[PDB]
Amino acid sequence: ADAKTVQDTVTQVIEQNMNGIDNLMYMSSNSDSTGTVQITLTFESGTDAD
Amino acid sequence: MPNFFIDRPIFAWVIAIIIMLAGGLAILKLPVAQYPTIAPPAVTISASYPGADAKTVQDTVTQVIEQNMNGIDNLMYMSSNSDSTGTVQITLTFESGTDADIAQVQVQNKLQLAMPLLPQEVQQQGVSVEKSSSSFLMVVGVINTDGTMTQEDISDYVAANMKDAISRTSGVGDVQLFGSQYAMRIWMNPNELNKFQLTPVDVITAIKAQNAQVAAGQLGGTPPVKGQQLNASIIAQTRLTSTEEFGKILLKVNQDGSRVLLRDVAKIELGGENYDIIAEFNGQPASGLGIKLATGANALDTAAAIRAELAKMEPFFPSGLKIVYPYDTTPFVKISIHEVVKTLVEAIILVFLVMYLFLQNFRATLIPTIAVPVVLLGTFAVLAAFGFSINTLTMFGMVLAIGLLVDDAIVVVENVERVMAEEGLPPKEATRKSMGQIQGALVGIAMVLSAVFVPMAFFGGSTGAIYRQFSITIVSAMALSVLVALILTPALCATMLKFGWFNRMFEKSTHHYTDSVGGILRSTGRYLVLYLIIVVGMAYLFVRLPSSFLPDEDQGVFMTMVQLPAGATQERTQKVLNEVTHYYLTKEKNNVESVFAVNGFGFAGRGQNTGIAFVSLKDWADRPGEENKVEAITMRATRAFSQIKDAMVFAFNLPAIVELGTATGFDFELIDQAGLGHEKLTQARNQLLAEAAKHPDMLTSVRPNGLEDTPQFKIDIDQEKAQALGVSINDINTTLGAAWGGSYVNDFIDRGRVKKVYVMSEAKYRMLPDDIGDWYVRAADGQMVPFSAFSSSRWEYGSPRLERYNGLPSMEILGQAAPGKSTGEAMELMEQLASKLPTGVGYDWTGMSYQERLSGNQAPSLYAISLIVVFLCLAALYESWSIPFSVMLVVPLGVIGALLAATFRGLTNDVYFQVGLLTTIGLSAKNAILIVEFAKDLMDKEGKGLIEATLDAVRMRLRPILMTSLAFILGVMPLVISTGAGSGAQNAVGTGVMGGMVTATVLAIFFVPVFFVVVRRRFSRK
Ligand SMILES: CN(C)c1ccc(O)c2c1C[C@H]1C[C@H]3[C@H](N(C)C)C(O)=C(C(N)=O)C(=O)[C@@]3(O)C(O)=C1C2=O
Repeated sequence: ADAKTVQDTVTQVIEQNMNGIDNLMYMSSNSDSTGTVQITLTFESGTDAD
Repeated sequence: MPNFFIDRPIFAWVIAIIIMLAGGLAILKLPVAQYPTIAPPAVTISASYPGADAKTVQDTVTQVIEQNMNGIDNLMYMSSNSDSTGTVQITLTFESGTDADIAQVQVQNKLQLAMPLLPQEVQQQGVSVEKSSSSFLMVVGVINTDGTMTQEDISDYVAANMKDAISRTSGVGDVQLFGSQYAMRIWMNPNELNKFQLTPVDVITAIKAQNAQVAAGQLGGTPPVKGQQLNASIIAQTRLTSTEEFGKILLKVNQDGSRVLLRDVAKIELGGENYDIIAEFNGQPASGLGIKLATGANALDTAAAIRAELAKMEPFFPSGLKIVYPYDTTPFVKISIHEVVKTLVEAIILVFLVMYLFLQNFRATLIPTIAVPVVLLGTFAVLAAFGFSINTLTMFGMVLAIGLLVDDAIVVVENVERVMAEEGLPPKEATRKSMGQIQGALVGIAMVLSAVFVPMAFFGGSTGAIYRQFSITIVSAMALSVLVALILTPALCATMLKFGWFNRMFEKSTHHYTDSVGGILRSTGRYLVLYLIIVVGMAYLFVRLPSSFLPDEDQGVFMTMVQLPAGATQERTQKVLNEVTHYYLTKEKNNVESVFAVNGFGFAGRGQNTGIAFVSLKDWADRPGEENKVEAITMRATRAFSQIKDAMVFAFNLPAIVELGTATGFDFELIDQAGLGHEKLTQARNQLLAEAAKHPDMLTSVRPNGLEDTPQFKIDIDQEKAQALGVSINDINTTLGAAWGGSYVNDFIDRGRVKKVYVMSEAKYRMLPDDIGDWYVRAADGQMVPFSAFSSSRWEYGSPRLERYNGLPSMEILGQAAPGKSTGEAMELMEQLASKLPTGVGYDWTGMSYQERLSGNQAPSLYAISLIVVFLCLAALYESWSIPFSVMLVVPLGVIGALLAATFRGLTNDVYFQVGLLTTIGLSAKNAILIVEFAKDLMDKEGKGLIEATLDAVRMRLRPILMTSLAFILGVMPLVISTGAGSGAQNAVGTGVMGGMVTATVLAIFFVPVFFVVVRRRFSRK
């Protein structure tokens, strides 16, 4: 699949659900053209990575 | 310290600044929230199996996943629900400090390995693990005010655009949709399609083929051949995106060239996902959004932030869809913390008035008006220092402690207007002497108050946290108070220090009194005997008084709870819901604001035959008469609703702490323990029940908290007869299923969003048993066959909701204490009634009634240590295994009168009372300690009289007592003891302190000097 067929199908669904996780600072994602997602959540300096 | 601090005065102005400035900085960091956390953590796993039923769902899913909940740390108990709506919910509760975040991982993780053993239809719906916490910050409604949009329509908009919009806003915790999100509804016709010799299977496997999504390579990319020049991505099949495209699905093509589209076999609207729960608000279609806390967010700040984002998207909003607000805690937390804070600003005016009209100044009164708002502000810092939060519990924490910390100021300052008047020295020099008779005695009233307080914060599980809530706050205020009374207060009043309707007038009243003490000091036992009558007072007053948890409160909303009988229907339940909704508007339009009524979700279960009506009221401002408040409206309504034929309809006020324990109730689980079946246990249940009723003396209201067996219609495929024709158990089942129950085929993309595609018989062909006929299945040779050909159906009784406790099948039983009896003894009878139930059956305690069992009585065991640690503490203040014993005897003096919230009102021994009670014992001993001290100072240092010192002691003390004590008994009763506006807890705290304060003073003044003399004389005599 390809961007508008993954960004729609996977990246949203996951992103919809990244609501309210302590010390969230900012999230960023990219779909692909080969079907490949990378959601990244960056947390506040200090926050426990585990 | 202080002596060598009233020399250094501007340093103790710094320390004042930090404390304050630090306390100010915390105010702007502190989480705000109605309550803090108090319920043990709990993880809920829930699943769907469309068209299921309690037994099926239970044996196919619930059992399975239960057999897997092992190797998870800190698990308290595990309960589960399997009900005929095709739904399971397993709820695992944890011990107390269990990290909520780790508890979910473990559960969720241990589930992930049971998944393989679940049925493909369920793995598909997905199973959810998530932290349960029925503490909602609010619930926006989204109605349509044109009638253009339906339930399902409105829900869809709400999902598409605003949902995430909210979910991302300034710390919201979780948003839940009160609706679907459109689903490609394919609504089959058995007849339209028995014609073309087709089943739902043929229909299903088409939807798969036509609505799939294929893959194929690129062009170059993967190793290409030399000097390629183009690289691009092939784009094969991809999902249908319209009701239109779905209509066109090659279902059949026969000799004729016949073209049988899905269109020609069913309706194809774009409806809701599940169709069995009907949300309307003031009579018209509605959808919702229930937002949650957010772990360290600001309840007021995100309350604002929601309304902002809702406004930042109020244009766009089609046709005419209002956003509405049937539930917001915020209002409550506001005009309840806007009070409290008033109590602080006010009980300040008081400790300037009952100070100036007594000392007479503008510079003596300006000192504790600089001291209080510091210890206070500074106390915030200490809260924030242990995570704590601005919240109802912690708020009244301080209010309920203001008297203890005003008395630390007043005491210091006026104990100089003593010293500088006899041998009258200057400021910088008399404060140096006064801060010497009291000095070490505050450092003892500190330790003393550290016990009789800290010993909370140590109580049981659930309700033990509420206690800590007050505990830390008070001990934090209290100790931070002494801390300024040694550092700022003296330094302060040894600087800035040196009406007529008094003075000479108090000057004589001291004398009339001081003499009364004398003489009541010669027999030395006319009053000692009087005391034993007071100690009996309280000791019998104790037992008499009913006990409670937290008194309910007008919160501005309440619930009507409607329940139709056994077989009743959705529509049939709607009719009822309406009357309810009708009654509330037309017949209560002077209190009722709205009726958000949900038709489908009930209490003891779900199903067409149950509902709830959330009703939200007008302002407190606009609901003035006590008969316009809640315990009024509900009382009327509950009666009013006795004109309904079959349809039990209650209305009750929700308890203060929503996500927490309840009535003096016990929670009883009747387990099974052997092969014993559903029925055997149903019988077993029926004994303990019927028995429990024979004893209304030990009181009761015992009751199954579950559902009774219903009839159900069993079809039954004849296996052989099936083989005989060309008919496959699979083709059979699917059809009967998907038609009657609905089946979820796959997904498609609707306006840039993945959404489900369901497939089931139009309602017309799936209602009555006589409707089975309609359905045909294509057999081996290819001839449509009728259901009667391979099956036969009898009616029979089953359970729409089978329940289990800790893996073994349970039936939970609710029940009430007794009008005279203790929650504890109602239990104790129950266990006995249980022990005689037919071999196999067992019981267990859960809920509050477990949080009770495993948290003994404690209070007597804990204060037994406080007490010991007071006598131990108090001896060392003086120097005697005797003298301290005089100070203690004050305990009961505050109790009586405090406990006389039986005679001046009808209330209950509750958490607020209990802490109010402690605040009072606090000033009581404080008095006693300063007295027994003043009597020991000028008796060991001045060698004065075995009785003469005790007369010169209660002389010097009588003035502080009166000042601070009037200060309290006024400002501890502004709207406190007399409210109705988010009140309840207000009257609760205050009343206990008022009457307790009255008796703790108008009585210790005579008794503590008696106490100091009655002791001493017993020791050194033998
Ligand atoms: C009881 N709850 C507060 C409400 C209130 C009003 C509502 O309008 C609704 C709910 C529950 C939710 C649950 C959701 C759930 N989820 C969003 C898929 C869900 O799994 C179901 C289900 N029972 O399978 C729904 O019926 C559901 O679609 C639904 O119809 C609801 C909705 O109609």
